Amino acid sequence: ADCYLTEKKKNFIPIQPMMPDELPDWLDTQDARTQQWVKASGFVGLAGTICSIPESTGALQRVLLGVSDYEYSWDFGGLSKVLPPGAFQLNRDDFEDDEYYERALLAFGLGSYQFNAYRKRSPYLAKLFLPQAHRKRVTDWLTTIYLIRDLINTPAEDMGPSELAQAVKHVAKEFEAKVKIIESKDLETEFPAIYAVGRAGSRPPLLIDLKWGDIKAPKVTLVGKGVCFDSGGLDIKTPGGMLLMKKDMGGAAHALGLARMIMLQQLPVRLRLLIPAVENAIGSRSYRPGDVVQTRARKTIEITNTDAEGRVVLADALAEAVKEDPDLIIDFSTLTGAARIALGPNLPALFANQDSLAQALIDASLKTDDPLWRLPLFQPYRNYLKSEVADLTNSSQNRMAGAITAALFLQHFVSDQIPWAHFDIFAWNLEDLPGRPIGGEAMALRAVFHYLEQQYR
Amino acid sequence: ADCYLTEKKKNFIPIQPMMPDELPDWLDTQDARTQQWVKASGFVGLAGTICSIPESTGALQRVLLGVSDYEYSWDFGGLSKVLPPGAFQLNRDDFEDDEYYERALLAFGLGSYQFNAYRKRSPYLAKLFLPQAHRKRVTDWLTTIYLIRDLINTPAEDMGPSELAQAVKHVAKEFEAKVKIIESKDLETEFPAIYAVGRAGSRPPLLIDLKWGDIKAPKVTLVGKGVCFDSGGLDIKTPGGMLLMKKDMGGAAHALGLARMIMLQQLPVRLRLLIPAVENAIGSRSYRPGDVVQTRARKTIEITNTDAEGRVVLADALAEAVKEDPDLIIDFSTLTGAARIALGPNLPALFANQDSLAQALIDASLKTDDPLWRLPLFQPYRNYLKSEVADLTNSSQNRMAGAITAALFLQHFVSDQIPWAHFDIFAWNLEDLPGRPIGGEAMALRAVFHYLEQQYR
Amino acid sequence: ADCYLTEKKKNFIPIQPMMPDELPDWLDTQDARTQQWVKASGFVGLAGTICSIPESTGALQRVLLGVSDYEYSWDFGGLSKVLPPGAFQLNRDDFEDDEYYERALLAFGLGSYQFNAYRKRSPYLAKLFLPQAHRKRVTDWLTTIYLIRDLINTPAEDMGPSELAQAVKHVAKEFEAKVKIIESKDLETEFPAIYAVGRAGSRPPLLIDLKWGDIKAPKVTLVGKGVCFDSGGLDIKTPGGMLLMKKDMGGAAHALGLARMIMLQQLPVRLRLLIPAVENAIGSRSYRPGDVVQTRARKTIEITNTDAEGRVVLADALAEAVKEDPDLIIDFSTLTGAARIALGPNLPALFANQDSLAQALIDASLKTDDPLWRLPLFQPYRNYLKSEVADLTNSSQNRMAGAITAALFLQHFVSDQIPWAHFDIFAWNLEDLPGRPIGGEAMALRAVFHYLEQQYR
Amino acid sequence: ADCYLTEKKKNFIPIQPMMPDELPDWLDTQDARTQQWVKASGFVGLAGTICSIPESTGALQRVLLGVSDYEYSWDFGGLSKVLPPGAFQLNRDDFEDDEYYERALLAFGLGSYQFNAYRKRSPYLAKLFLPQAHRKRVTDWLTTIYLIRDLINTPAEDMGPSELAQAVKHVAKEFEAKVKIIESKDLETEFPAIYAVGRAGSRPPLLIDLKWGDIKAPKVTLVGKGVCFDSGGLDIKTPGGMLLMKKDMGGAAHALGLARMIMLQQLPVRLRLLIPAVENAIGSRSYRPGDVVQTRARKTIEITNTDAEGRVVLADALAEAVKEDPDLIIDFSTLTGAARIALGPNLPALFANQDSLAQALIDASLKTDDPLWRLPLFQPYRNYLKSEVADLTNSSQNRMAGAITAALFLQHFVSDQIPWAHFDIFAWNLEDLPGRPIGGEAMALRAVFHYLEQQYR
Ligand SMILES: [Cl-]
Ligand SMILES: [Cl-]
Ligand SMILES: [Cl-]
Ligand SMILES: [Cl-]
Ligand SMILES: [Li+]
Ligand SMILES: [Li+]
Ligand SMILES: [Li+]
Ligand SMILES: [Li+]
Repeated sequence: ADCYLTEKKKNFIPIQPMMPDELPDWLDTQDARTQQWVKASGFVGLAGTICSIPESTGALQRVLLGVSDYEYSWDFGGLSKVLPPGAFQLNRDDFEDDEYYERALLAFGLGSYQFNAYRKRSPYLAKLFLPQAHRKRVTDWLTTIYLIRDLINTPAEDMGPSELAQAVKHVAKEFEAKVKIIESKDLETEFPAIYAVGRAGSRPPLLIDLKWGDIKAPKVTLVGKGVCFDSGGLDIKTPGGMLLMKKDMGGAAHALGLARMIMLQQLPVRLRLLIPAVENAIGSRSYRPGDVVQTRARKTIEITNTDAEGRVVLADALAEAVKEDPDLIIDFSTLTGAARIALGPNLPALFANQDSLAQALIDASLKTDDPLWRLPLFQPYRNYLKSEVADLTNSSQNRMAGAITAALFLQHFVSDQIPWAHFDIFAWNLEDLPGRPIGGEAMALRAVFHYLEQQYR
Repeated sequence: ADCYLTEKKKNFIPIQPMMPDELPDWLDTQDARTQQWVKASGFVGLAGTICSIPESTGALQRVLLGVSDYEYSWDFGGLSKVLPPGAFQLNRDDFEDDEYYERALLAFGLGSYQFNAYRKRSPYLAKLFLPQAHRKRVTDWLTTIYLIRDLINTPAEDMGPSELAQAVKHVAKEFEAKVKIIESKDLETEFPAIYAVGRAGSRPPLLIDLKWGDIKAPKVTLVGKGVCFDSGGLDIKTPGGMLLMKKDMGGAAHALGLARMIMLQQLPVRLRLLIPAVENAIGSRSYRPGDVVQTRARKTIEITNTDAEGRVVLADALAEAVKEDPDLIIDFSTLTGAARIALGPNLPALFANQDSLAQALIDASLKTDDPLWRLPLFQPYRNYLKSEVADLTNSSQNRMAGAITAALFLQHFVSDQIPWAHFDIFAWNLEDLPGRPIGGEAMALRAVFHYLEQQYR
Repeated sequence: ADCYLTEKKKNFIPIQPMMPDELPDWLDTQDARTQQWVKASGFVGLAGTICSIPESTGALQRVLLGVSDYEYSWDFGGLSKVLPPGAFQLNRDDFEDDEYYERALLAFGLGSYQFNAYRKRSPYLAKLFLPQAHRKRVTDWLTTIYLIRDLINTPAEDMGPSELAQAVKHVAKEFEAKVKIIESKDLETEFPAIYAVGRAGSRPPLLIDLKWGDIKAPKVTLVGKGVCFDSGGLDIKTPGGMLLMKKDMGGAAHALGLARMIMLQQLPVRLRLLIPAVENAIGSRSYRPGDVVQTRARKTIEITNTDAEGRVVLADALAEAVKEDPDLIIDFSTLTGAARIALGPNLPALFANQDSLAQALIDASLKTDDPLWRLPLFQPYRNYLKSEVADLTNSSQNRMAGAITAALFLQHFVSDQIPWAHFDIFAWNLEDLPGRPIGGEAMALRAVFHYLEQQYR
Repeated sequence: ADCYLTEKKKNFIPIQPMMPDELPDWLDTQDARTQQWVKASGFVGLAGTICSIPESTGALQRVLLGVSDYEYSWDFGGLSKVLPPGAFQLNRDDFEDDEYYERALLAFGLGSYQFNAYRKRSPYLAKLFLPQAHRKRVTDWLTTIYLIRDLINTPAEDMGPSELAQAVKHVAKEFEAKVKIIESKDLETEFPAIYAVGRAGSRPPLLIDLKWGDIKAPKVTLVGKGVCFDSGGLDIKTPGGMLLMKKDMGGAAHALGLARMIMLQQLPVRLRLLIPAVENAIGSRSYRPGDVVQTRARKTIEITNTDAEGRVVLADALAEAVKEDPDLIIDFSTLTGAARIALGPNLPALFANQDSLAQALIDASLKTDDPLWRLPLFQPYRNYLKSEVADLTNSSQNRMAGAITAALFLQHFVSDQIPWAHFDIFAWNLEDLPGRPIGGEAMALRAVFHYLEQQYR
């Protein structure tokens, strides 16, 4: 949180949003030198551009930031990369509501992110004042998003199942949450599907199970796909397909981040977090096409694609989650394969077995401007998962309906009587955009958290 | 054998074959109600269709089965899937000879097959009377074909080299045949080519060697390719190519099934069964392109395709078989690669080093309606197996003549003075056809067994 | 060296080079029978053809060899394959200079090469007299080239890191050079990049470090890529691409061969030879796309292609070489991928960080007729190696400039103040050409050695 | 040329290059306000960054431009995209020599380029003063480079053979050069290879032949590949491979641009420009693999790749050029296929049949900082062009040595006695770099022109 300043002072440099239509009238309120400079600079209010205005001394008086709209917020994410050095401040009066003011404060922080575990990088020299009224909420979100980005960005070699388990225990200690790690023989017996997928890796598979909160409160259970590296297994990926696969544990990072926000904000729920943590490797012990994998739910799965492993490990975590008849289950899973990204990289897919839940999450998406889109649990496609040998296959007969297929698979492990939402996310920025550096990224969480606050407070 | 009834009774429901041309005259011999019903039902004798005819009580009086011809037999294979519940019987008088009657009885049983090791399935409710005169032969064949289907259908995870060895020992116990298992260090020294192919798998390679019969009788030696799973090795298969690879031990299943029939029927031969049992895996210990593998025959093989492994392991089994100067050697091997299936999936390829043997097997094929087709050991193509480093390569320079190439490779290990037949089989039903459920399948065996009975009785 | 004779005699059969233009005048100097025979034979001096001329007894009098030019030399390489049996001799007077005479003597020997470790081969029956004045130089070169060919030709199974280390120790003993082998834990700590690449193989990685010569002499350090087998790693090669990969240690063979010539000829230098020896394997422990590998130079490398492993292991050897501030560093590395072979298979690429060195090597290439061609360390392409996570990536963003990219990568590990030459070589004959049998081959060494003799004597 | 100002005035805004090391001392010479502003802005001299400094009025006083070095020049190319509106000027005293001053002036203009034939674009608002002493040279180059960029950027539909011929005639009129267009039946008879390649297109093929200059002066003949669109023909390209193929006439654009500079600068030569202009299309009339194409040189070419068409059409233009025994022939051809771009996209390949010519062009490259690199006409690779049917094939047997192969093909049409240089160029900017907008680009020309001025003045 060193991109922010917390001691209030009367000498910070103001940053003011501006749109083209308001610039002429605003200039009329400024002195001669300011009017000449803004005109001489060529600044006209284009989104993402800035105009650094000098004092008569030559020091910086103010920075104008062109915005797409006064309620967009992400334009503020680009500030660290363009701002001159200094201590800056935003003005509450420049925003329609405290909510947009808080989003701008957070966007600034998100755009200041640099993953520096493997190379030295010069930190940005612009810092922003964070008012006490918004400090906890902005800090809680920034630190949680930074954690998600860090976990996804860490190379698989340094972020295997053990390291993921350690990260969960680190988060748990801050809130005295309890963590159980299911490994080796107990995993092999109790969670056979997690074991089958991860048994070929040099780093053994495990299940992370965290609990927190009042035992009398409604049970909210979060599940996240922790495939630390996905080679595809014997159905090996192409090089282009394998290049970003350190991110196939993005669902686990999201589930852990959401858990962290719930604990930071002390939501009145009984929280449980389940993360199957494995590597989908190629080697002498690899599970094979045609193999039948047993499950904790006592269903048999015929493996028709070793690279559709995420849903297989999630099936066991879900079977465990449902035993408690929780009030809500939410899972986060990363998408793999160019064709399965039906909604593109920046729009998480939502599946839900109950319409009220789906609609409430859609409403939350709009309120938070954290996009998501519902896809269907289209029942006729269950036929694509038909097996002549086992209860079902893990992948479909065709290259169509990939996303729906995975979600329908998981639905076999969750009763229609338990409210359940499944998120398919990309968890990565392919391009450098304001507030969104190339690499791991958090998505859907603000929407989900908003929903939880509305539902449980 | 629970699809059959063995206590003869006077109240079974008759099943009668019928062709369109005979239906009008047959109807003239029936009562009014029967004539009205057959006409009202729309049954006209189309192959595979049935007409269930009621008694005046509403119980079932008879079932007509449309047949392609009165000597085709496989139409009877579709009965379990369409018959109403009950105890049925065929009539010997409806067939030209006891041979067609027996084939119909067997086809019924073959179509009643359900592989249920991994899912619960409701058994068929129609059963057929099996007359005492045909009981042993039909049972012997049904149980042997079921065994072949079961072994092929079992996922590789549950059917590795050890499990295959156990299956052989189970069959051996019934006839007090002797079984030797060559493993680990002795295999590494004595059968280096079997070891090289299988050394990368987590389940180690072995050679199964079964013997039965009078030591004074003619030696018939059966050899079967037991590649429990074929990933292709470092020359990895495509996903479509690897999907059915649990079946790459189909040759071993066939050789074991043929051995079982020989023992059940007490053919007067000295039987030996040799099965190299391995997994062709990808891992740290995988044999590589360019590696030179030593053989039991003391020939060197340069590996030019790690996915042409079946012939490499068979070479050692054949080198062992020839040492005894047997009267006959027959090998069964499964085909891999869409392009190598020159005769399609339902027509086994036969290669033989002696013309009399090939012609006799062709004759047996026609007598049993168990199709096979001869392909040539075309000597000029030996040049395709030329190596600059070793005695020969294991695969050819081009993508043509795949089948011939494998057979010519094996011929280097078998003297022209020892009668030898090599069968390339697909061992799988891609589609659900009457009497032939999707999955593992037996082929060529009835023809081969007929030949053996004619030759050795 | 059994293709040569060392006891001088007056009854050897002369082999005489001939071009079409000189044949008519030469024939005029011969007897009637010789003139009739040469005309009757159809010999006209075409390059590579011969005319065996009889004595009146029917024994062989002389052999004419058609040559492309009197200074080409390689036509002599085809002699062992066409010569009748016997003891032959060349005539010094048939050559412009002793240099061409010596090249012809050597070419004869090079064309007599047969790799017979895995199959029996009949040796050639023609032998050539080697005069005492040229015996040491021709023998030194022939034995060194044979060694290079043998190491490259040996299948990877019989030429892993340990076997390569043993070969180096065998060469060292002859000259009492010292050899250190860096393995296991010390390698893991001190040469982490060599370890990361080779850790997945069943045969562990190591670094071979040989030293010889007067400690007061100029330091010449040779570095060679010893990838004993390259599967490509998780970014697995195609079968066609993996077929010749036993040759991916060709750079190590070249560096060892050059070291051997330096020691045989007692060049007044302080020689050091560094060979990273590893297998780039696929298995449970394989390094992955996205992994960040530490280096001896303390730079971080983001792995964007597991099949660009040679430069990664070389980086550690180079970082070690530079610590001594040597007078010269020369590395040899084999090319992988059809598209990276910009200069084709028979023209080694030279990169050098100092223009004088590059020009001197180019001059040496022309003097020795051992072809090489300079490619550029084009600095703007360093941008292709940009990483968002580490100091640099190991491979570029596109499929262009492959060779330049590898060389620029290595340049990050070598100061511009240390003269350094990097050779990208194919190290293999795809076709059987005179003096150049299919399989491993030595290239660039005569040019490099000539340069060293000119520079250090 | 509207990015430049030509009336000298005393009120232009100075643009001054600056490096980090000189900034502290420079600041010491400035007033208080300027020192405060430069420090407050965060400008430290990083290449490509600017610092707009205000006057006390708020108008712009000066712009500092960070440069990679004082002799690099391309940093000036980025100015139009970052400069505020205004009339600017450079200072001659800020450069080591008039040559670097002139390059900076030109780079500014090159970075102001916008291709607007198909969309409206706002022009840049910064203009630069162009001093009279450098006006002609800078204008001549800018207009010529703009022409090259425009021709390459024009979609193939609007830049077919006819449009290319029209562009040549437009350039010719300005200098009263003569132009002959060889079409239809005369082309079919006289230039059969140009006709064979282009006959399938809906826009017929032609040969453009321009002449200019004193008939007594040395003959310099320029040849350019005018493949207006390359589909690959029956050997059809992949979509990625065909996407930029409107640029396959880049060689023609280069040859025309070089011709234009020669005429603008009145070089004392007899200039001839030959451009085969065709579309390589797929349709009913497409030339085929295996077809033998006749040539103007009376050699036969067996077509082994319809997508190696550029060299086929160039062969006829070259055969025509050589008939006059010119003093020099220079051809420009665009590269096609990711693997053939051995030197990457930004480094043109030079081939030359005479060493003095190649060395002189290399020297010119260094003097002008217009990069090029020599590749070899490696004679042993002529064997790759062997045909069993015709005199030679148009493409090689392998996927290696692509560039060398094309150049060796062309060499069959040009005597070693005629000095000849062949340039393989990419002619496109894949990325937006300072002074180099995405799309068509000129390369190698400044080097070639420098050589011509040195050789012929
Ligand atoms: Cl990660
Ligand atoms: Cl099986
Ligand atoms: Cl080798
Ligand atoms: Cl164009
Ligand atoms: Li995955
Ligand atoms: Li196989
Ligand atoms: Li390699
Ligand atoms: Li082209």
